Amino acid sequence: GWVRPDLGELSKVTKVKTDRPLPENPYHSRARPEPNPEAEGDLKPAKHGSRLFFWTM
Amino acid sequence: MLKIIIPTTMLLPMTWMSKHNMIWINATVHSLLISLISLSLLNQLGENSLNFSLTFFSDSLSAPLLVLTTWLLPLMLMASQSHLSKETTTRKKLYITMLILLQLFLIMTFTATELILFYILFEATLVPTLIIITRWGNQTERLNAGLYFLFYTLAGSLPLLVALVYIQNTTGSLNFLIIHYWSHPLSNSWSNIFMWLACIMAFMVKMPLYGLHLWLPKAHVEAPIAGSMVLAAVLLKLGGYGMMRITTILNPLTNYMAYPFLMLSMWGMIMTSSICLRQTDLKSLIAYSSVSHMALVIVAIMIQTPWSFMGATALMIAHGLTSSMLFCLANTNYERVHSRTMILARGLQTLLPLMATWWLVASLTNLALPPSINLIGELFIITASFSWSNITIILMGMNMMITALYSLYMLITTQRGKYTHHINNIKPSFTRENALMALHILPLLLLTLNPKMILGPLY
Ligand SMILES: CCCCCCCCCCCCCCCCC[C@@H](O)O[C@H](CO[C@H](O)CCCCCCCCCCCCCCC)COP(=O)(O)OCC[N+](C)(C)C
Ligand SMILES: CCCCCCCC/C=C\CCCCCCCC(=O)O[C@H](COC(=O)CCCCCCC/C=C/CCCCCCCC)COP(=O)(O)OCCN
Repeated sequence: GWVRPDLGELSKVTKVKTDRPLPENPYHSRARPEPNPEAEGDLKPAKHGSRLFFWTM
Repeated sequence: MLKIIIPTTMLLPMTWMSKHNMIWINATVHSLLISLISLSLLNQLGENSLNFSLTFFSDSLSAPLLVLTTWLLPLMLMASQSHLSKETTTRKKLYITMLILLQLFLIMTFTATELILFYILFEATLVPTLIIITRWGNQTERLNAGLYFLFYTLAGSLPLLVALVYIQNTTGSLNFLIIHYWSHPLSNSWSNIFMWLACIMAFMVKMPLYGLHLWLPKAHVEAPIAGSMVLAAVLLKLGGYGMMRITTILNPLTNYMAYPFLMLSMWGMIMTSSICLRQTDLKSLIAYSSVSHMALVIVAIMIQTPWSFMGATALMIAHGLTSSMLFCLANTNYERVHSRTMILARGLQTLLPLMATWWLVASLTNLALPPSINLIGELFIITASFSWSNITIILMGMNMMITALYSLYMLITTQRGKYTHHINNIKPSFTRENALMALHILPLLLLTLNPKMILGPLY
């Protein structure tokens, strides 16, 4: 009583019910290095300006 | 300080919008007014300074130099009026513009409170002088002269810039007040030795130091009269002012780094003075006498004592006035004779008696006759040197004698004897020339009445 599958049927993406636990680190990755501190705040004018040689602004 | 700077800047549009026949009158009048305004800087304190703003400050070392700078401009205009008669209006305005720009650069340089600012203006003074020498100079040697005047200067000052920025990366500041208050000793090290040399050589080359002085006779004999006046009276003193300012960070290295220069000066003042004994050019003789006086100033600055600094300041002012007067007298002869050779025009006391009186007074002042401020500076320097070492008197004494000799030599060759027979174009002296000599000589004899004005900050 076997019925041949039709066109476009064997290329379907199906779903599988398995009891095998999902691997948590299949890539065996190490710990990622922590990012840079990411400073944030309100901008204030530069103290005494550019401070380049004799320029007062 | 802007009450002096802004009118000096306004001199330029006033010059350029003036009528074709009124440039000299307006320039002279307003330069005299600026000099009168700058006279107010002489009110100094025994305390720190006149710190006007963050950019400019004045001292009793800077005030007399500023007054001399502002006073020299009208005299230069009067001296230049004669030989620039046949020149187009635009080129006369360009000449006056060069003089004004030089005065502005000098004014700012003396009052600058930052070493880098001082360096920038100290170099900016070169361009107007070079243009004046190589454009309105008379002989073909002027081009070569200009080259010398440039490269010598730059060869000394490019290392200084390096040292300066290095200092600002170590102390954190180049402001002179902070530099003075936060001074630290210089340890005896090769790096410190080369830093000392970099900080010193740029000011040595512009005094000029003996052996580095070859540019000065060329530049002074090839320049026009106003160029000679400003070169001898003001531009030489830039090195003295710079060395006076910068020696505060060079101790105690100066205790033994000064030996090669001191010798080079103490012997050098002899040589140049003796050179004046055998000279066939008036301007060359006056330039070599300037070299001798500046050698004495170098000794005074290297000795680093209060009397030394007082004498150096007084001698700088006195030499400026005296050398400017001598150059003006030589030029007033040259414009009649067109030769610049001492033994051509002779016996001029018979033909021009009042000009002979001016010659006598100028020679007496250069000879350091008491109580002129020339002798005041010379005697203070000599006393400080005697305290430094009692043997120095010998060399100092010799110089004194030699100086008198050549001074009177210049007075006797040109003014006394018999007149040259074939020279028949010696016209009576104009009111302009007599007024020029009077305006040179009256301030000197007035200053002898209040010497404290020119004795510097250590008075
Ligand atoms: C040309 C017209 C004149 C121009 C201006 C001339 C002025 C510039 C002169 C330079 C000043 C002197 C420079 C160095 C002086 C330091 C003292 C030292 O030289 O003497 C001895 C040094 O011994 C020898 O001199 C070593 C150096 C020898 C090689 C240098 C060349 C010598 C002559 C070169 C002259 C060339 C000048 C022109 C260059 C173009 C001391 O022995 P020592 O205790 O161990 O060293 C002390 C220094 N420490 C503490 C840093 C270690
Ligand atoms: C009229 C012509 C005169 C020409 C100029 C003569 C003066 C020459 C002065 C030396 C030139 C270079 C000056 C250096 C600028 C100062 C900066 C400084 O002092 O830093 C020193 C650096 O000093 C040097 O490196 C100088 C080395 C010299 C290299 C250039 C040679 C130039 C010619 C030298 C001989 C001639 C000098 C005298 C000439 C006399 C006049 C002819 C310390 O360096 P660091 O490594 O950071 O500190 C050490 C601890 N880690």
